[PDB]
Amino acid sequence: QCVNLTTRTQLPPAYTNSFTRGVYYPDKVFRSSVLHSTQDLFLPFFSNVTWFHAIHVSGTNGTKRFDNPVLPFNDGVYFASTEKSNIIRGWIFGTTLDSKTQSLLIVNNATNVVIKVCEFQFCNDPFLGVYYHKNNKSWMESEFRVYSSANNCTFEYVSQPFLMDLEGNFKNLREFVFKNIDGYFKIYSKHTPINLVRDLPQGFSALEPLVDLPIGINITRFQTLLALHRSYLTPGDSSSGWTAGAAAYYVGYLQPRTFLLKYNENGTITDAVDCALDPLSETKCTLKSFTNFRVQPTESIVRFPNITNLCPFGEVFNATRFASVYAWNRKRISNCVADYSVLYNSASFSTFKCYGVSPTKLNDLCFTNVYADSFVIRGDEVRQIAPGQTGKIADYNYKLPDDFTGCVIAWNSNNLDSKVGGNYNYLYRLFRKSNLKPFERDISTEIYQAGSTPCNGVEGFNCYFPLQSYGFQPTNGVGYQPYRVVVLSFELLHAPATVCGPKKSTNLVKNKCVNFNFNGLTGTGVLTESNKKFLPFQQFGRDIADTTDAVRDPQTLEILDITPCSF
Amino acid sequence: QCVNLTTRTQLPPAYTNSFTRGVYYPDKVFRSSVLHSTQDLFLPFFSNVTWFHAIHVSGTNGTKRFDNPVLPFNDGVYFASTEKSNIIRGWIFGTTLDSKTQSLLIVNNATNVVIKVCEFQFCNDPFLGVYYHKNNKSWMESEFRVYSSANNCTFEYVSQPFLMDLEGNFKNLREFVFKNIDGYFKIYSKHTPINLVRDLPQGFSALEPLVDLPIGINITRFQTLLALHRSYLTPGDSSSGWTAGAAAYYVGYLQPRTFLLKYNENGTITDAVDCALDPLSETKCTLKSFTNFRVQPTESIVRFPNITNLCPFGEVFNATRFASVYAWNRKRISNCVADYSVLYNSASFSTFKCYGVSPTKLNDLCFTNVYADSFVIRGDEVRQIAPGQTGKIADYNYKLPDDFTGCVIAWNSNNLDSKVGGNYNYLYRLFRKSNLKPFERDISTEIYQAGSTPCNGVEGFNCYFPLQSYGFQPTNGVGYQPYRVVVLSFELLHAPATVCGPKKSTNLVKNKCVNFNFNGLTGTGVLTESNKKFLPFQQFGRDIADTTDAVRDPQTLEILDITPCSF
Amino acid sequence: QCVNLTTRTQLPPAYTNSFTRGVYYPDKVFRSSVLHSTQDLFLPFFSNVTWFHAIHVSGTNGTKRFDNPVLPFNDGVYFASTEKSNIIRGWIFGTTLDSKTQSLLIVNNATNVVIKVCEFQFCNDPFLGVYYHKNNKSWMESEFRVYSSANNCTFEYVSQPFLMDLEGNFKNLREFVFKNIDGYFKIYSKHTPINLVRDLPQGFSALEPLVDLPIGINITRFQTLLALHRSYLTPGDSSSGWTAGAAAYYVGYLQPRTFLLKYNENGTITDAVDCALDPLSETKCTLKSFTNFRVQPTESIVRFPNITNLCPFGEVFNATRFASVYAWNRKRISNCVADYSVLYNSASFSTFKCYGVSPTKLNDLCFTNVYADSFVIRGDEVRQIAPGQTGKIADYNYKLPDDFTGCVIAWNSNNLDSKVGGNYNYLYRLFRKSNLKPFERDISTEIYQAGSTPCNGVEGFNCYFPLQSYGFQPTNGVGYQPYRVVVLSFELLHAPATVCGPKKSTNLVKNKCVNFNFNGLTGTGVLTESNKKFLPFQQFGRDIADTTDAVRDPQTLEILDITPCSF
Amino acid sequence: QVQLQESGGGLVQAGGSLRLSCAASGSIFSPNTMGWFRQALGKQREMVAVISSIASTQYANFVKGRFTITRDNTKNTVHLQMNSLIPEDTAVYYCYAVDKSQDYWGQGTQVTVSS
Amino acid sequence: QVQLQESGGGLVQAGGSLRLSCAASGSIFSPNTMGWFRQALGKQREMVAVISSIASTQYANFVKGRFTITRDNTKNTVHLQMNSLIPEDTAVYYCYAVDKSQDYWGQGTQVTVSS
Amino acid sequence: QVQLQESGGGLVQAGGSLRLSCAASGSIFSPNTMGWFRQALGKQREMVAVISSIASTQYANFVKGRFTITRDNTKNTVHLQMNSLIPEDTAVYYCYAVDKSQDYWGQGTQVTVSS
Repeated sequence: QCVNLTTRTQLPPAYTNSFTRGVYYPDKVFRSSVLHSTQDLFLPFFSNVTWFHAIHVSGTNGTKRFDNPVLPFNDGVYFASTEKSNIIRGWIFGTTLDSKTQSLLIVNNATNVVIKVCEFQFCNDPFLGVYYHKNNKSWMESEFRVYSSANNCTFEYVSQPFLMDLEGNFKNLREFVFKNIDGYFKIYSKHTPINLVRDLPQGFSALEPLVDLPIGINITRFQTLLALHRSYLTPGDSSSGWTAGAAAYYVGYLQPRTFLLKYNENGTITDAVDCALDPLSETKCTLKSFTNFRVQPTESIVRFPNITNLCPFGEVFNATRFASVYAWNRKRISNCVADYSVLYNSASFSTFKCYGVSPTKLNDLCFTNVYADSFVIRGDEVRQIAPGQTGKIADYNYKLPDDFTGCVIAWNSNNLDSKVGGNYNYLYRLFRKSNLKPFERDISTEIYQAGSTPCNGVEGFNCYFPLQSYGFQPTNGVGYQPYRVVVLSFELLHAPATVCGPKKSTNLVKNKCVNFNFNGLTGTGVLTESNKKFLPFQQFGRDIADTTDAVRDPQTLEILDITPCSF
Repeated sequence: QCVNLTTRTQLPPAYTNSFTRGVYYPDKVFRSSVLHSTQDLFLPFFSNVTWFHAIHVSGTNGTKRFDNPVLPFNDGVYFASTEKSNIIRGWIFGTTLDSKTQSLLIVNNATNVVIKVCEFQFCNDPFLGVYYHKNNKSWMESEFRVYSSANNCTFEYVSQPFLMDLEGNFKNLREFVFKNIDGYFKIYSKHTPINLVRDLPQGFSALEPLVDLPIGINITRFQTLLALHRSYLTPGDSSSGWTAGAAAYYVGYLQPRTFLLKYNENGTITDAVDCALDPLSETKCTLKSFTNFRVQPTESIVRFPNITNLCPFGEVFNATRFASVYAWNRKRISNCVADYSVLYNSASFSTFKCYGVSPTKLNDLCFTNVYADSFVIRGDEVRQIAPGQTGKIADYNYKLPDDFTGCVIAWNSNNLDSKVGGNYNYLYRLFRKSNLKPFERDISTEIYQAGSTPCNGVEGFNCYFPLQSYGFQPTNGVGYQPYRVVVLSFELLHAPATVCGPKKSTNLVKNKCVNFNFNGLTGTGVLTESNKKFLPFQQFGRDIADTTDAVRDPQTLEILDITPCSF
Repeated sequence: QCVNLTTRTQLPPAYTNSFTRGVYYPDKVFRSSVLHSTQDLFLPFFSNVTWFHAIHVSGTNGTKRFDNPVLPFNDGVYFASTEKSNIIRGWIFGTTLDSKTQSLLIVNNATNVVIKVCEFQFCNDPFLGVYYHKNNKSWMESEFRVYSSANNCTFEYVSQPFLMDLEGNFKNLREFVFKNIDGYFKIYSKHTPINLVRDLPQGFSALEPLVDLPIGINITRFQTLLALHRSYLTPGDSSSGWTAGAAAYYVGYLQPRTFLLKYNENGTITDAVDCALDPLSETKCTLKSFTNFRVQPTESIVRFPNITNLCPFGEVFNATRFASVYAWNRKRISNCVADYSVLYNSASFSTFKCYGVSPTKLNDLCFTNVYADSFVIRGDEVRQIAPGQTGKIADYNYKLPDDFTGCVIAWNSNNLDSKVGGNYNYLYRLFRKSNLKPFERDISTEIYQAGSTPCNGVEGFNCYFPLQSYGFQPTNGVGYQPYRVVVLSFELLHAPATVCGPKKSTNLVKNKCVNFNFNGLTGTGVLTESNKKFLPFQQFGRDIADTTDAVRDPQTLEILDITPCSF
Repeated sequence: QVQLQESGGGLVQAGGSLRLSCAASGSIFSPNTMGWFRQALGKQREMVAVISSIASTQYANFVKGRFTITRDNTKNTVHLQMNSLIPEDTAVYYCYAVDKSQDYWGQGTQVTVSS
Repeated sequence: QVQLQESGGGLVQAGGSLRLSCAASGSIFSPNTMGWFRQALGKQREMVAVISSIASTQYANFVKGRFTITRDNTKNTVHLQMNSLIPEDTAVYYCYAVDKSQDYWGQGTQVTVSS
Repeated sequence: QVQLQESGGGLVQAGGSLRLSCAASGSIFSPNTMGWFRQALGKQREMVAVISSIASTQYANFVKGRFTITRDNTKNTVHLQMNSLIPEDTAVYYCYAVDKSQDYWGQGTQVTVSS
């Protein structure tokens, strides 16, 4: 069971420097006398690691309270401990650190390791009460007071202690690196005797891998379990604890870095170079031996014209009546705001097939014009409304060009278009003299010749009318049911846009590197005042014909010339 | 309302030279001091443009009449007017220029422009009557006599006048380019003062875009709107009109050309180069700076071997005797040539139900095997030979599985199988225990048990023989008449074909560059008589191992060697 | 009709050499004075071809028996005949040579060739009885005794005789090559006069193509058709046949080879080079003129760590006590080695059904978690443990969802769970308010309300305890005998696995080029003992960082360095 | 709302004559195509005839040389002169205004011929 | 040309016996079926009887127990013994070769029985 | 291993009293449920009674108002007072620990009542 301790009182943080510590073997590969470049999660050199006393005496009276805060776990942790009496005992990892979510507990008693993952009910101040026996004093018996309850245990592990016995200035430095990658909790460790160094010593020791646990949980925070040698019921005036917490632990956070590791002849890492530290290190990593990039944009500018009218999709999609597949209904959409989320998220349609444009970005593009085609087609022939396809509908009634850009919308319409007797107002051609060109529409009714004799406008032997009716009945099968079809072909040209998405114009910043979007033209660069004169029909500028050097702002008619941000 | 004028009398055409006029800005992009190559509809340099007097006085009496003919609109029109008194007022564009097809009317009065897209009923001589006021004379009042009625208006535009006021040798040149592309009527214009030049001046002036109308109609012809200051009721002897039509207008037709345009420092097009005009201009375009391709074969030759192994379709369709409807005559057709045209083109048969294959491409398809089924049936039962159908024949006689590929052909056989006394040699089952499987041939004569008692091969009460005979007589009605029926089931498998269509050959042209197809070997080249000797088993020749230098013609065995057409 | 000959007695094979014979024209392309390299099916030069006497006299008495053993047809055949009396007449080809499969017959009488493809019923000893006429003797009349019956003929061909008339040492050599490619039977042939050469002559003669039959059948074996001039009914002592079979035929089998063919000026093949014969020939083919590749590994090696851990299935399957069917025994299984061969192959388990997983791949697969469910149920109810099933146990006890991945295995525990007085320790519900959800466990003992009145935890009228006991007795029938059942439910999730089937390891071969698989890395190379020292956590070697130079053997900890097999 | 007014049917003895009339009102875009279709109880819409704006007349084989369509350009109306009537023509007929894309439909005219 | 030769009819008084013979030549593939058919002037072909290669004999109820069919496998011929003749049997008879393909009929044999 | 100790039975003349006891050791998770069952030679396990952790007491109709279960939370043990005994109660009684998992029974206690 747990025991409540005093409030931690939010001690101010204190920092120290990590002089090239925390380098671990990233792989299990023996490389000898070679310099290998690895891009992994490393502790950056000469970083500030935050250090906490195990026992802090900060009160005027002389109160002794553990400094045991809950800390973040940002893509790994480098945990170093300078101690002499085994006061640090283990860690607890998780997101919420209660019974809602699973947690990992690693503890060290005098004998072995305890590794568990359960739905662990940790109290506010976990610790282990440590007491010696009355006669031997060789080992210290530990009473856990970490959690109230544990359930749903999915892992158990026991091995030789992570922490050696420390049972008077023979301090020891124990360094661990914890990573949580691909469901695996990886622990690396190294133990080094230290002498007369209060902070992290200056030197190099590489961390050998210790364990990989197939843990498979989510970790965001962690804590440290400490050993209470004194009594919580009766706190002594002084010396009941361990010399007012001389021993302490330092925490640093790993980051994605590129390191140059030097494996010596016996296969051990002897030195490392942090490429991002100083330009000398950048040079060393460039030569792989031990002996414009300055400006980025911070803000984005969106500029679009004053347009408020809404594009008449409802007159096309919520329309009452739709044309025959040889009389294709083309409606032009322009000078209005088009909200494609209404159509995309409604989900009434069955076919959302968009070519040349991803369907989630129509709100992010502005086009010169939209062409909306209304159709009443079979289910089975819906597969024929797409570029590069063949078939009666795709060959004789409407061809999408092989480079078509736009979206084909297909939705069923049994309860609108079918009637009990079969709705026969939709006529489709079975025969034609030759194949169409894309977006061609022939409404000719000339009776075709099937034989060698001419028909002269009269059907008969090898003479047929082009048009057949369609048995659209509410009892027909899915392949034979009616599907209302609209094709939106979007025109993206070097012409000013009339149909725009639900965007927001922003302010204009000048003489600064910025991400810009003028009338749909996206880019990154700096803008200056230009003395160029644009004729009123002109909108862009390209003196070199492969980059837009100038542009006209849509709101203010001033002409701004664009210099590339890279120098 | 319109006023009838005199007959135009079809004045002979007159031409003039266009010294590099009609260059317009193709894009809306500012370019400075750069040479840009654009392929677009441009008026070719030094072309013949046809010029008409606004008022022509050609009669001996001195008859004065507008030269206002309806001219074609071939992929755009360059229209220039040299004038000083605003006697040209606008144009009308369309196909039929009546109430049958939509028309576009552009007219300029003293105040603004009027642009309409409607159903105008244009008269033969549309025009504007111009009269000054009695006191001011600063502006001219116009009476429109252009169209009788206007309906179904789908457009309207008003803006600043296209033609400036011209209110004595201060002639002015107004140049327009009209294009009708992608449903857009694009007008480019330019105005330049001219001096002492009767025809088009020598020089260069670029036509800046004036407007883009989304009229989206079909235009094939166009006309010009002229104004009579004179009176049609009372024509004066002379000087009633404007100095005998000194002003005039020139029309030329755009063509797809590649131009090199020179944008100067201020962004104006100063000079252009027409890449197809001379070899010189061709060099300038190739170097993008201002400072065997000759033979192409005209005809095609196909030579294929003789069509000898011909189908015994005559033994099937012209057979004297067709088997009984319960001994279906199934005949193998293979290893021979199949001319289905003879049968289809003859069309002496009544049916050609071809399923899975169109009947006109049967000659183009060489199949693996052919099954020919021959018999005679009643006409009212002919409808039962198709898959998915039911009935006595379809369920009990010969089941056609829903996935047929093949043709059913039936023809009248009244004068062949019918006799006066009734031809009962054709036997028909009306009873069976169960329906068939497809293409099953049951020729059993077992007496069927209609009751509960067994028949033991003896008719009686509820015992009947299977076959009843047919009363084929020459006086029977169409439904009861005999019908000779043959079903060709065609096998398309992953197996080599044995029945092929009549491979049609052509004539041979020697010593001329030609597309050739010898025995499936297709190529382009010239053919000569060769002295090579081929072994009888050899068909082509390849002396260099990568090009076929020689070939043996399939029909006449001479050996023709192929010289590449490119010299 | 066929005649049964004597036993062939399986004469021992005899071989001879084919000195550059059997080169045919691979194409129909006229090439002149050029050296062409073709990769095709050719008879290798200087090969051993097996030769048979047409009539062999091997018995002590002097018996004459035709020699024609059914021979394989391995991707084509070179068939040569040295004869003078037309005693070889044709061949038969097929797979079974009976009425089951289609077969091809080629036979040559004195007039023409008969080529048939039918379902022949070939007898054991086909031949043609040849007899001369009493007066003319110019031609020989032939009586075919090849097949008992012919059905389903799908081909027919007749042409000029394959073998010329041979009607005394004017021996002639007829060489044929038969290929069967892409449904086409291709025959090439050549006839040459020979003189005083018993075996195949030394020289070069190219085989000109003869026929391409679109036969489209499968060919595996073939036989020779021989002419019987003697009488079977009365065999003569000697000379009744043709000089004791001086004539003979030789068979060789084509192989995929690359040849260099030399076409001379007139277009005929006058010489060839077999690129794989000798290094000189290889050099000639390399230069296309007439004037590490040595080590490949033979065996594979797999080395994996031993099965130190073992899944405690024994405490599940050999457990002394099994739980009642309404407090089911679920045990979680993880972090151990699972050998499913011990269970599957034990030959003492009633059923082995595995849903979503094949039970023979269980050891190969690795499972995240395995849930072992142990209990005892009745025999007739064992069919109720499978998904989608119903019944008191399937609906009320333990529902199995339709989408199981896992195995149900139960056995009769007659001698374990039954007692003489009846074992009523296994308690069973018959009533519940509603059916379960899958893997739901209800251990409530609330008395169910069968009537409308409440029971309030007391039985009575329409109130019954949930659980009735089972009369397990050793005298009960197979349906009423006890059955121990365990259901092993497996979890395949995107999570690390804790249970793997005992990874099968093999022996180690050093100093030989082998395929190796160490700890999951596969490679090809030779292994040697290395003096390198690995750190205990390091497993592999990469000194040049791109190739695994060394590796650590998992079972024995020695370090073996891998040399690439290619010297 | 383009409307098709259909009139002029009824009961006529075998061999008689009738004149149906269809008036298309509203938008009825100028390049139109006016058609007449047949439907008997239990049968299909049998396409009787079609006239375009080109003045071309198109007729099926069922009523060869018997039915004629005349046009009125001033009112853009259509009249079907139905002569030489046979009981096989007993069917309700409808008008098909192809127009440009919106194809319209009439209300119907009963035509009965029997004796 | 498959030919069926029929013979053995004529005039017989009531109660007499006749012996018809019908021989098949031409193709006549092995699985054949020979039948005899009756017709009187004014009626249809009355199927007298049928025999297959199975040796099964099938007779109609009209002449129960009175007419018999015999086979000759060597010549593959068929023979009717027509005994106990009645005026109701006055009809011309024909052969029907079912065979496997195109069926062949005979030329006819007159059988007259009256008193 | 979960063990259930049962004690306190034997021979009692009709009308006497006994106090049987089950003590549970092992895992026996806190939400356990203890019931006692009856078995006479020739019959099945008839549920005598049940106590849950809720302190609720449920008894069968056979022994109405005569037998009572007492709980000991300190040792988590259970005692059946068997009073007003009848010859019909002559049966061995067993314990059932429902618990939350694998269930465990007792060894049995002979209770005989006769005169």
